[PDB]
Amino acid sequence: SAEDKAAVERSKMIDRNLREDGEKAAKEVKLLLLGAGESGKNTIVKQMKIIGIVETHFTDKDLYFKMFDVGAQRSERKKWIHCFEGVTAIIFCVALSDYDLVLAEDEEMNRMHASMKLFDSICNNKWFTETSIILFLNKKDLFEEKIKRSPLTICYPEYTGSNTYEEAAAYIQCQFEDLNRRKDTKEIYTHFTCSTDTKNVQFVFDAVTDVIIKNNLKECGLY
Amino acid sequence: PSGNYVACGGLDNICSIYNLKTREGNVRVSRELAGHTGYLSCCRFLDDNQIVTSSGDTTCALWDIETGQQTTTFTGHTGDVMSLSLAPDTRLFVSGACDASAKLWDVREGMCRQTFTGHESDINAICFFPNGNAFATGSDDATCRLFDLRADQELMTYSHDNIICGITSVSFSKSGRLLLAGYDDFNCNVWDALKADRAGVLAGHDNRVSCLGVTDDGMAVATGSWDSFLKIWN
Amino acid sequence: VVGIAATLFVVITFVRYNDTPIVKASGRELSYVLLAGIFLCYATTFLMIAEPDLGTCSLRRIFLGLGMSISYAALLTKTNRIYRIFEQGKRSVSAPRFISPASQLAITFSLISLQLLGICVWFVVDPSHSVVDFQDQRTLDPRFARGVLKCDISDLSLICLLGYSMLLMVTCTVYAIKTRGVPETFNEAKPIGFTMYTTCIVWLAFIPIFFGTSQSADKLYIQTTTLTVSVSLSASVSLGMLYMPKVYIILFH
Amino acid sequence: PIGFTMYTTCIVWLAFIPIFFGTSQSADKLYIQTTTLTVSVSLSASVSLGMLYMPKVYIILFH
Repeated sequence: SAEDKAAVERSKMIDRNLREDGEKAAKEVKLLLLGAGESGKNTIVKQMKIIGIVETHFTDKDLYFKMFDVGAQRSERKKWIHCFEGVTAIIFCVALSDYDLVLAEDEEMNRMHASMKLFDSICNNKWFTETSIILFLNKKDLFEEKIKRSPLTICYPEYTGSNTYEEAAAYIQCQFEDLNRRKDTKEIYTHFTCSTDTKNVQFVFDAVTDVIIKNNLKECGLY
Repeated sequence: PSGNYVACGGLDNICSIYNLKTREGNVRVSRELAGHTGYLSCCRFLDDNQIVTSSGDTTCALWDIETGQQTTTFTGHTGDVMSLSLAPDTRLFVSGACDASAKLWDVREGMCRQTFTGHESDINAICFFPNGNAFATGSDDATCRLFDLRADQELMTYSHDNIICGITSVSFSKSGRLLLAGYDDFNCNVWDALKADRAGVLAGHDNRVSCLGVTDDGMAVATGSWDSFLKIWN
Repeated sequence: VVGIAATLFVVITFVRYNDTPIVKASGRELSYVLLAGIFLCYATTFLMIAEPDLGTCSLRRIFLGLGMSISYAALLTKTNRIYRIFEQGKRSVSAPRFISPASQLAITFSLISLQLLGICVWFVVDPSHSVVDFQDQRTLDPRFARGVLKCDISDLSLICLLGYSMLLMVTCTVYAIKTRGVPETFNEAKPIGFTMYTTCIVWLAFIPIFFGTSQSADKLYIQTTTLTVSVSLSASVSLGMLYMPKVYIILFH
Repeated sequence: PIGFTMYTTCIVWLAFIPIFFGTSQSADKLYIQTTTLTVSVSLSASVSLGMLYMPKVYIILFH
């Protein structure tokens, strides 16, 4: 019939539109931001803006992409990661003001233990293993101030290191790979993100160009 | 049911309602549903005016497009709910959260009438019997059971020894004689009513099945997996 | 025979020591087909040292052409993938466009099919009959009492090798100038370029002596053996520049 | 780059011995001899800039 004949052309047009949309979305890297409670969730998105999930967009050197902030969500991790299966890059914004606060009334331990537990649950996961988790270090000035005023080994009796700015900023990286079991197909990237200058974004944006190729080589199978 | 309205979920608490039959336009929006704190899991249309949503903060309340606000609120589960199930008579709906229990909820008064427990682990999806005397429930404990509303207990249990995974979705037949339950082994299993025998064995799924749909006539059953393959079985 | 021993040794090392990431960085099937092409270029002289046997002339010409084409195509697709992966990662997230090893084997077989179509057209336009006795270059005045036993497939094979070598040494060197935009550990830009330059200079130094031998009298035996030596040394230097980092990291471990 | 171009020049001059040793008993000897000598010196003068000034041209083309 005429309707059944025009349905073929309508299907062809809608499939062409869907393919165009998929090709446009296949060139946008999907970043998944998460962190602890009020761990610099708003100060990081207010940096590249001038130059309940949250949707943000910003283009750099002719590379447009979308970024998803988890926002405020009090739910379990068994049914929340199923929607986020296949994310290429998970940016964790660890807090540097959680090891000094006292133990919470509801939590069995302080906020730093909850942070490391969330990191362990988001890293030692059986669903996504080929993906990658990057770490962003925010609020470094106040962290250095509070670590020069108050010591850091008083709460961490595991080591006997000194109390400086470089040693403290360098020891927090090696303490994250000991909890990971699979290392041949998983990696963790850590970068320094200052809060005083805006020219640091391009210091980590190219870092994305380091990880994406990885999953691109995931299509190669030569690794 | 009338094919006039359609609504999608979302993790950002944006339950945008859409319609098909529109003048000078294909698909447009008129009202915006908002006010939820937890993530939306599933949505069911009670009728052409009143709809019900399943959020991730133990608020499986009913909503309306005209007023844009919820009418009644359902609460009483210790954990958040992730599945819903309507009834053919359009009078009540059963809801089961991750507390390994399912509760019935009335649309008129809006409160739990009966609680059923007995699952070893949390559940994923629930289905209702076409007649309305009982309802089946699948969980991750590799077990199936149908709680009776009059007997206030389950009739039979569907155990499994060689199955370590769970059930992601459960559904009935046209009248409720045949049982359908999708497992995590990239397939589905068809169970009997009382014999508890795997009469039908499914296969062909490249990825994990998410949810399956059975028509009202019970002729064919469509299944939905993560491999973007909507295969219909008959 | 030294090249056969070396290729057998490197194949044994590849099939025995494959868990290390350095050998896995390069294409497994790619390295296998390149080793097969080098082995074919080696066995060319083994199967050519016999009588002309015009059918054997056709077999030898097809064999050397296929070996040269498959080696050049393997190197070309390697460098093209290394150059294209950077642009694919910079402008897209996951854009598989003939990148899978199956697709690499498919495009290599497509290039081999193109070479076979070319040589089939050449055989259709030129039957390449058995020409063993050459009395035009043999002078009977000084009573030489010698008979030539060289085949008559030299000119066409020479010109086709020259053209294909020019085209491939152009395209591959352009790909090599293209690739060194991002640094990585599997950056085969300088050794590949050096191998291409060595092959080009070998051909450019082989053409004058080849023409002089063809112009000389009673020199039908020298051109074929010097062409064999040139092709064999080109294959040998290619295998050496390919396996030098492999044996280096093997010794380092 | 100096070591690289010197290695290439060494390979070139190593390839110049067989071409002169193999050519014998030919009436076209001196022509091809002077031709190969001229092309050899020309390519040796060319690769001294093609393999040393290419990065120079590149860093010029940057800015």
